[PDB]
Amino acid sequence: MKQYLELMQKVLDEGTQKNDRTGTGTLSIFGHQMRFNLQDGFPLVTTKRCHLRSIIHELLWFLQGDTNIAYLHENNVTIWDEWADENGDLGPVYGKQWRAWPTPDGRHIDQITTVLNQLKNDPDSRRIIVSAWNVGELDKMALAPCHAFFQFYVADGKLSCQLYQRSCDVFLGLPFNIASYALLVHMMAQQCDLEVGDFVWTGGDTHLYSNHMDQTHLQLSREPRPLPKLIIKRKPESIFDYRFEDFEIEGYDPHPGIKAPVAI
Amino acid sequence: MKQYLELMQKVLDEGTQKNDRTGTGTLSIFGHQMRFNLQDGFPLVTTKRCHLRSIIHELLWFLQGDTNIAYLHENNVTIWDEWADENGDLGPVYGKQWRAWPTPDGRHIDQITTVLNQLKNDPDSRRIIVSAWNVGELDKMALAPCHAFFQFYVADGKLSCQLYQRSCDVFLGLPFNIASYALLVHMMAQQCDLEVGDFVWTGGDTHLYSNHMDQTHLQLSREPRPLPKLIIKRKPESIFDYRFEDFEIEGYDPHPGIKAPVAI
Ligand SMILES: [N]C1=NC2=C(C(=O)[N]1)N([C]1F[C@@]13=[C]N([C]1[C][C]([O])[C]([C]OP([O])([O])=O)O1)C(=O)[N]C3=O)[C]([C][N]C1=[C][C]=C(C(=O)[N][C]([C][C]C([O])=O)C([O])=O)[C]=[C]1)[C][N]2
Ligand SMILES: [N]C1=NC2=C(C(=O)[N]1)N([C]1F[C@@]13=[C]N([C]1[C][C]([O])[C]([C]OP([O])([O])=O)O1)C(=O)[N]C3=O)[C]([C][N]C1=[C][C]=C(C(=O)[N][C]([C][C]C([O])=O)C([O])=O)[C]=[C]1)[C][N]2
Repeated sequence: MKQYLELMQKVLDEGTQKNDRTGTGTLSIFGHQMRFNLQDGFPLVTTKRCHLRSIIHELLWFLQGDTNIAYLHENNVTIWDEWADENGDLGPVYGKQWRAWPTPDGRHIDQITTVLNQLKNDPDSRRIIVSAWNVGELDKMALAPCHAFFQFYVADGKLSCQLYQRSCDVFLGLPFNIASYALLVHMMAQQCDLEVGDFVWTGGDTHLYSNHMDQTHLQLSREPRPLPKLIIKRKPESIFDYRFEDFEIEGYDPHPGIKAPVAI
Repeated sequence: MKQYLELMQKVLDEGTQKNDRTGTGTLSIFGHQMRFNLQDGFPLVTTKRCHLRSIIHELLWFLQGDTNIAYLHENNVTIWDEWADENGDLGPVYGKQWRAWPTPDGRHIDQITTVLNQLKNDPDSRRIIVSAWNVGELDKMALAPCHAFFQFYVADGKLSCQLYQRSCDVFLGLPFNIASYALLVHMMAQQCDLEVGDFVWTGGDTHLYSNHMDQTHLQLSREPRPLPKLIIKRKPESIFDYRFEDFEIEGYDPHPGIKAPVAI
């Protein structure tokens, strides 16, 4: 996609070499913002084939409040394997904060349901937020939330959302994050009877791993094809009732896939 | 400042009329990003005179972990008056989350001290964050955090910071937020022996109240003067030991102040 290849190039032209947790080394920029009008198409990268099955199920997994990779495995999704414990546990990552943020006073907050209530009763609210950065539980998570806080906004009968992604692997991670969030906006909007607006992505440390340079030059030489169209076939009773089979991505014709190693 | 007047104009040209909590009405845009290189000057608005005494003390107040407006009053700062309870309490707003985020398990996390430790021992970390959005305590805060999550970044021996501000009153609020955060970056960098890099501001619902339109046209007609220079006179032993008198803003010569009513 135009904006994504423009991010890649900018990392190439402006990133400074940085050491990283994984010991891999990256080219890094701090602070970037891009916007996707969802009415133009489903922002799924076309310059490389993206694994939709993985993107969809990770989202559905988050929405169930699950942190065990079992449901993923059941579905042949193996992207969270390197971080899971002996039992397939990741700790209180995404799903748990989204669906049951534990309170000092021993309560559990379902931020997703809170959001639905605000979108249905107070659409102009400037406080419609979901946060996965629960400071009192970071020590228990296998990985700190990469996509860590997002805000919804309604204007003109359209639903928009902004994500703050603190750390972004541009090659592997980004294509997934973008589609994933675009998907959630489409789901929330159907549930709330709104049209989709914009997906605004904001990044903190946005980087290219050093062992993804060939993969990058490769992709940078391909021309973006037209964005597909997302079709949601049925309207579940709740945000918690979508099924993989309810989604249809129409006219996705990507260039071929590019393998790249994941940094652990 | 150039970037700030450009934001104001864009709100004017592109904002859609929106109802708001306060019942005032605004012109609103969703998603905006601006960057300030701190080496160019202290980003204090010049097209209107800003009250530095208020900006400085609010910051020092946050750093003490205080949520009672008493210290402010002692110092002739009255900007938090409309929201304080009978006792001058605001609830667990900013200072409390920054210095003592209460954990499910009954612990208190000092995110500020955690940050210092990460900047001194792991500068390349992509997890140096302070969050005031404690979901389990929003119901107790007088106002939900407007500036709600910020991230630090080190590259090339320079310290950068990105703020996610969920809601922004462009006229009253922004000039204060910008200077405030620029100030904290200068303080952290002195404590860590780094040079200042960039201040990246990212906004969610960025708006102009409807009863600030005259004030806006007025300011928009003034030409920005040169940015002042911040001088920090001494190096306290800790981030918690700065005093008002330790800061000097050199060459601040603003156009005159513009009064505008605050929306409650
Ligand atoms: N390196 C890495 N790691 C990880 C990831 C990535 O992406 N990369 N992921 C993701 F949560 C997340 C994060 N991120 C990143 C950022 C950084 O770089 C990291 C972290 O670190 P710190 O240090 O900062 O903390 O990470 C991002 O970006 N985002 C987000 O969200 C996870 C996992 N996931 C995944 C993986 C992998 C994949 C692949 O490979 N894919 C492929 C295929 C498909 C199949 O399955 O086959 C393609 O695409 O091709 C995906 C996903 C965690 N970790
Ligand atoms: N309206 C309003 N309110 C408030 C404020 C403002 O600004 N405005 N502040 C600020 F925390 C904060 C917030 N913000 C805002 C956003 C919105 O609009 C609001 C909230 O709502 P929601 O609904 O969203 O929740 O708010 C922002 O922006 N930011 C931030 O941070 C506070 C208080 N503060 C203040 C006030 C006032 C002032 C003034 O007036 N100043 C003047 C003067 C000085 C002396 O003092 O004189 C000038 O500047 O001229 C300041 C500050 C809270 N609330």
